[PDB]
Amino acid sequence: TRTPLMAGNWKMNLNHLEAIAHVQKLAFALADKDYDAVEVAVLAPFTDLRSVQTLVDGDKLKIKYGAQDISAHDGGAYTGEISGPMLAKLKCTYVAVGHSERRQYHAETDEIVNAKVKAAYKHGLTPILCVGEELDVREAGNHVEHTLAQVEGGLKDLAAEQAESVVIAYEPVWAIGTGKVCGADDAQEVCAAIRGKLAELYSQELADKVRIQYGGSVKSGNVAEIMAKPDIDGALVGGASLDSDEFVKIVRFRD
Amino acid sequence: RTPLMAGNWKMNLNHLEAIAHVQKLAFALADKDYDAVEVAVLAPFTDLRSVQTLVDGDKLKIKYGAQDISAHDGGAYTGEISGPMLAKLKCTYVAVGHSERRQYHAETDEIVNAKVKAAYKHGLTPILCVGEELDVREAGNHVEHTLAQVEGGLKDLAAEQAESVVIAYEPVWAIGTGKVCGADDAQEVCAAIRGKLAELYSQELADKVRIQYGGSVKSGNVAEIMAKPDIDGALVGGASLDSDEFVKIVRFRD
Repeated sequence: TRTPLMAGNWKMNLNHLEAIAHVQKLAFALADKDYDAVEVAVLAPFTDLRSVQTLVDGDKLKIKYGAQDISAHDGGAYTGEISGPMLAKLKCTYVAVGHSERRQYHAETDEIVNAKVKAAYKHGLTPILCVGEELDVREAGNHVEHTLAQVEGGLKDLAAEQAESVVIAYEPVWAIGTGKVCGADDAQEVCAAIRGKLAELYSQELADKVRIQYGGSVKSGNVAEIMAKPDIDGALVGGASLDSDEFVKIVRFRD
Repeated sequence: RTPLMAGNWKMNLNHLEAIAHVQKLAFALADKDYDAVEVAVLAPFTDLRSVQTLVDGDKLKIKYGAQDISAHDGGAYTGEISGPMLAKLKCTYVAVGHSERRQYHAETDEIVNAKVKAAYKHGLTPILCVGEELDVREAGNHVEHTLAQVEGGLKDLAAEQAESVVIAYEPVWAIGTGKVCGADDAQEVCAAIRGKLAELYSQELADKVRIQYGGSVKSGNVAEIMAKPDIDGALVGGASLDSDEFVKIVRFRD
């Protein structure tokens, strides 16, 4: 079965010194039994990736790191953008792509995200395809249908030999910064459908290898029921990824 | 006004190539170069720590900066980079509202104005990029549009901040059109720009603000451009990636 992946998304937090400290903290608190059973990753601000790489290389940490975004292009006249080759030279493993914040604040489209998905693979990175429906879609009872299309759009023209290693993170945008909670049954339902949609686009042999993360509000209280689910293989953690003790707990969803 | 040559790498150079660049750069430059001209490189986020350690290590006179900044000070803004982050890396500058981000990332005068304030909030110096595309130039309204871009960008910025701001004019009508922007064309705008700054603040202030040319700048054209009375530097594109041609530009007098 699938090795679960716990990715801490720092968002726009931590300077390069704080990044160094926080990752040290994590390495202090985690033990061999932790890395043996669960995959641990931190997605750090661009400006922090060099500091995290030298530390990760320096103290030989088992913690993975990745970016929070990537340019669809390989290089060139794209002011402010960070390319696949740049993230690769810093030896990032992952890159969150299509995070709900970027679909909203920066008008990222399925077409744009798909391109970023492809740029990631072209460049030896593993994309974390962030998908999810807002409130209106959930009220319409079409949530899976929308999420299932988003996964397909994001995965457009992607060969199975790449897709086999992809990560999908489901963000129930209707229920994260929201008093409405998305229970594990609700997320299991989408994450099941997602694996079901992947089966159609590819093969059940592939679909069972793809880690599907939960991207709602994940805390120590939540993490157990969510994880028990048969088609949830990890979590893309928000605010709690910034708290050393709470991230370490999540990595041990085995409360 | 100390002229400012800011090398905009755009989406180029990994962290070790970046270091090699700046090493190449410092190797080719002498004290008389920095004495007359301010030298800066605007590098990808991921290169900034590497450049800082090199510049802090070898006590270089070359400055470095970012190609973007988030309007926010921190928070749930995935993928964006904040002032405090750029501030810790000891950046000097940050480009804001570059035509590429205005085109590809729907950055508005309103979004651009917010980055300018954020830049100042955290002890960075913004380089506010302004300019018109083809239609505004053919309509003969380029100056009108560019100037609206400058006023919008600088809204609610007090004189003690704006007096250190840098403006870069990008002739967007002359990238990929086959049309050339002469030094004659650019001087006119940078002139208008300084005139607008004078209204919004004072002539005394307006005379302290460096206004760059952000069009195509080569070793061949750099002298003619700089000899214009209201151009105080260049926001260099592709040639900024070329150590030799960038060193010539910094030495535009030759």
